[PDB]
Amino acid sequence: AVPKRRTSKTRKNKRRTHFKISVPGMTECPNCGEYKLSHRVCKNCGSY
Amino acid sequence: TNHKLIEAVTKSQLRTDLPSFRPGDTLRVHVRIIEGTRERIQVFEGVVIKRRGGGVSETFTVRKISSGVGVERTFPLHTPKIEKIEVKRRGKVRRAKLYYLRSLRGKAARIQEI
Amino acid sequence: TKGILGRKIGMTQVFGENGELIPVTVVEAKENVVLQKKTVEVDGYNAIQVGFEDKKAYKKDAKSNKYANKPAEGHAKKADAAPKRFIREFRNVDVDAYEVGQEVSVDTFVAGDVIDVTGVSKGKGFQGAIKRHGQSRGPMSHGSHFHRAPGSVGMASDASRVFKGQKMPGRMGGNTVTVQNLEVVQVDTENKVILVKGNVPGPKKGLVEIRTSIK
Amino acid sequence: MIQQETRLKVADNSGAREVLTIKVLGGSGRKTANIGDVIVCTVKNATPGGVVKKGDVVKAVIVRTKSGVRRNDGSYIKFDENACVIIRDDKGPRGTRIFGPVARELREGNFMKIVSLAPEVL
Amino acid sequence: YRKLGRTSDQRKAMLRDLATSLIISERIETTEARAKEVRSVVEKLITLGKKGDLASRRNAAKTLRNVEILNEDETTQTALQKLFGEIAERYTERQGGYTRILKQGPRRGDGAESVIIELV
RNA sequence: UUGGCACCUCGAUGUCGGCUCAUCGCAUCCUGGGGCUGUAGUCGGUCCCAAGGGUUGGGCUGUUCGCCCAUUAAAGCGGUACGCGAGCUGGGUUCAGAACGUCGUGAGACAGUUCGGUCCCUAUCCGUCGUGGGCGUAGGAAAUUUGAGAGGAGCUGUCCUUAGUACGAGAGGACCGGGAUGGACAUACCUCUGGUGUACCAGUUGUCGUGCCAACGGCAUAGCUGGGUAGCUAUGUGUGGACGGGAUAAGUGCUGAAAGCAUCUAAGCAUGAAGCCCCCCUCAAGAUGAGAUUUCCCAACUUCGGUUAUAAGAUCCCUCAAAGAUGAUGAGGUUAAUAGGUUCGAGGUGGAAGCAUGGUGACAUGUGGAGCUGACGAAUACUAAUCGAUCGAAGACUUAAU
Ligand SMILES: [Mg+2]
Repeated sequence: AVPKRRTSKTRKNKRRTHFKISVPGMTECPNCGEYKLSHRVCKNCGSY
Repeated sequence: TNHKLIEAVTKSQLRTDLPSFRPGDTLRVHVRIIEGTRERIQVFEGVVIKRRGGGVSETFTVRKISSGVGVERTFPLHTPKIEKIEVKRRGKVRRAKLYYLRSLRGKAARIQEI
Repeated sequence: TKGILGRKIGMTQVFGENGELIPVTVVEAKENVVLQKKTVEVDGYNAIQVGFEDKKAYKKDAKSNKYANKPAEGHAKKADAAPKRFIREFRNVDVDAYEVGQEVSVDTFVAGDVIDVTGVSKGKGFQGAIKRHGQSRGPMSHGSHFHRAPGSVGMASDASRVFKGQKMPGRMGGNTVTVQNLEVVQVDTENKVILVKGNVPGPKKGLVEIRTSIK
Repeated sequence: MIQQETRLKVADNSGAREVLTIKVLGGSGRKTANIGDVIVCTVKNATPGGVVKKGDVVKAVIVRTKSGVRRNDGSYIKFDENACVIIRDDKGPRGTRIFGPVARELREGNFMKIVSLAPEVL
Repeated sequence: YRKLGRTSDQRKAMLRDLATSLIISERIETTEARAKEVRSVVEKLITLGKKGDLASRRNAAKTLRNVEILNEDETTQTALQKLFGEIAERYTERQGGYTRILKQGPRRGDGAESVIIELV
């Protein structure tokens, strides 16, 4: 139950290929033109 | 209701010649026994213990004492094997299922009429 | 010989001629339409494709499988039919007794046939070795620490490996299963329902492929 | 559902007042039995006298159980106690009477002398 | 239904307390899961309020907490009285709804999708 | 197996039984086919072909083993570090305590007994069971697919009939085939029998609180107790291993010579098993050989495509569950029943509250199968799926026909 050997830099960088953050679901707000998250209330204006 | 197609396809199997009763009523159910080479009738007599979901799937249970040995028969309510059910006498209970009669014998299992 | 696409509605019971309780499943087969007639020289094997249910027609900006897409509208309009939801095909049938565009009706089945119902099982999700594989689990007392896990997965130095097919935890369900030698108790032509003795695979609101026993 | 190491009452005047079972005949690995099934058993309480005496090994038939039986029409017959009757290796009883009700399913198993010498067939 | 990562007694209590607070304030801020679960409770209480018969009053008293509101001009009345005198009239003609929900961005301390559940 | 050798391992290769899980050989325990017999058939014995499947539950010992009690068609023999402890136990054995018998003057000792005696580890790699993303399949897509292969099953009893027939002084007593039911085991499902059902109904104890009686809430394992819907389930319900082909094994032959006879063999040609292949269930074109069918999409700048953005199609995002660890799958996003609410109903519980009557009271009766009712069925846009964004073709050569 211990690592029998090192994980080389190649293996490391390989495993984390799919480890990333997604760009937010952002759309432009119709009253102010600033971006907002879709289905949420704009925090700059306060609309829909 | 239940699903409409379930209720439609099984409406013809429902019996209507049957009376209305409730748990606690003591009654006489008659049954076509096709034993031997004859369709005889055995008048089964008991106390209704419970009954379940509607449709062809309603089933009721009746309890009696044969030789000091409790016997209970569950019957589908709409079984065509029952000729008739007579509520021989009514019964004042306060449950919908009467499981608590499996531990009593004699006057302890008493029921008031109406 | 016969085949119909349907979906499972539930189970009930019917009483038989001699009083017997018959356990039954209600299946709803409606507007089954033939959409093609596969042929040996055109496709290499003779069979017919049946579409079941009814989707809505194409609309611009559809966001769900409720409405047909342009690709499917075309396939169904070549059989002058409405877009359908489930499409399967049958090989046991005689391709020449069917025409591209006919309705397959519940009455194809008479009372007392022998049919095979092929559906998909209900999903149980990720499960362990005792529910998924029927394994006896270990002692629950006498100082045991082996309650439900699977036992040895192999031997020792000989086969210093786990062999393929070792029955271990994972997803259960989502498998095509064919129950065989069921029969139909009644066919109702107005509500469009084929009643089949016994029970069939799948969740309620599923899909079953009834055809004639191959045995 | 009757399996080995299950104590049953005897419903007969064989001598045995109460017995327990060892096997359920009928198949390798057979584990349970219901009305109409034969079991090997050894009495544990005998009457003073009687033909069967305490500590004997005997064939016997189940006549009533608490689990009870489904009948082909969806009718179920259940009972308030397990019970059994000794047999003479010919589907015949060892005693001369038989106490208590009996289930109709014993008619099929050709335990007819058991069904004929019974207070109530059910 | 949902469990909200909490036991039964602690949830029963949280749901009824959150419903009471909503009734007091007419719009509150909380996480999606609990808004989605208080929606039904508050909607059903308002139904108990659209009848106003003593039976429904007594039965709605089960859920609401006992709180006092100081209205304008130092007028005081409790949550039951509000429900049955100021909210029954507002929704006498509407046959559902009674509430809306406006998703908001994630909070800072967690990634919880805060929302505002308001009486419509 | 008991050994012999001392070749790897003492900077550690946990050793015996049992549990869980098996897997493989066949010198086969049962089942299938046969030659036989000092085989009349049932009986048994012997040998051959056969490994597809199957090959119990207990009492006694730490025991393997063995004996015994009941069964079964049978209760097979072995390999796998005397399979398997980073899967489990720790009874035996092998630490320190103690004690008896024996040996020793003694400290102590005995593979002589006896009672007691800490089983650690968050899985990196290969392996294995599931489940995603990328890319390739000479355009981009939606659906239906053949099957190269691969996996799973594969067991068998009793009764009746033929038939009390053959065969039998008798006593006993089918072969075949043809019916009917089981055991075990695998699957699917909740209609029935039950189980559970911690946001359903009801009764009840102590105590605190909404001033107060009545009503109700908090806590006491959900305080307890009786029920119980959906879901999930077996012990419950169906289903399955049914036929039937093709090639064979031991074996049985036919015609037939070397060797004018013979003779199963050499030519050839027959028959013959739970065995082989197909047949039956499931997965399967990453089957880089990347397959097939139907449909959908089809322009216009180039200054020469190493080209935008768009089709057809999806996704982002959001309401969800017949699906689910997550992601996937599937039902839906206003041109909308996807979920919540509202209305009606199924099922469950069992006679709500307030009244009036009767009782000293504890209570009872009518209103009124009333009241309540989580997932279950239907209708209804009342509330939320409002707005928007992103990805995604323009189809290579060569040769032959056209
Ligand atoms: Mg080392």
